[PDB]
Amino acid sequence: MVYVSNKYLTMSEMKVNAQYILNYLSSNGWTKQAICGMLGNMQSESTINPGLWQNLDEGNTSLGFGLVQWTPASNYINWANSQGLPYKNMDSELKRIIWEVNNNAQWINLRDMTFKEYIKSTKTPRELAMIFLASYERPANPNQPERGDQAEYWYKNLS
Ligand SMILES: CC(=O)N[C@@H]1[C@@H](O)[C@H](O[C@@H]2O[C@H](CO)[C@@H](O[C@@H]3O[C@H](CO)[C@@H](O)[C@H](O)[C@H]3NC(C)=O)[C@H](O)[C@H]2NC(C)=O)[C@@H](CO)O[C@H]1O
Repeated sequence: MVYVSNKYLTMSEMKVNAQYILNYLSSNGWTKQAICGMLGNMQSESTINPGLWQNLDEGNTSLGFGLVQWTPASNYINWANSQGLPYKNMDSELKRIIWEVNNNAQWINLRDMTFKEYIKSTKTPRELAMIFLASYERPANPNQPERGDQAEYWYKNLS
């Protein structure tokens, strides 16, 4: 059970999606800390909603889409379509992220941590949140310390 829509999720809805992501990525070798660091980012990017377009502007593939706001959305949608995966889909977006770690895509090593190091890390959810922000997401505004608060929130409130 996941929420997938072009709408901002409430805290209760985010919690359903966040637990799902943690279970999925744990089976693929990620630590809870690394997952929560990423979740703290996804909350700011999309309210952890695989269906969400930047500005709620549905169909604008030049802008952000999905959990992490792939920008341009075509960076992800092109891949899903080429891979025969439905683009508007939780698992499809998690598969992209796994694909990125395996092929060293998306990540720029600005904090002397590689993507492969990140996913195995037991640094705090706040620190990993800030690393994922700087290395993977890289939005026009880099000052979003709330992503670390959010990471810790998910670390505390999920299993
Ligand atoms: C208005 C705004 O902030 N929009 C946000 C997007 O900027 C942000 O997506 C990220 O955008 C940056 C800058 O375009 C991307 O980094 C660039 O990536 C290319 C590789 O294709 C590289 O050549 C550049 O060096 C690099 N620039 C910088 C400054 O790092 C980055 O890949 C985008 N991130 C993702 C996940 O696609 C998204 C996500 O934070 O949010 C929009 O709101």
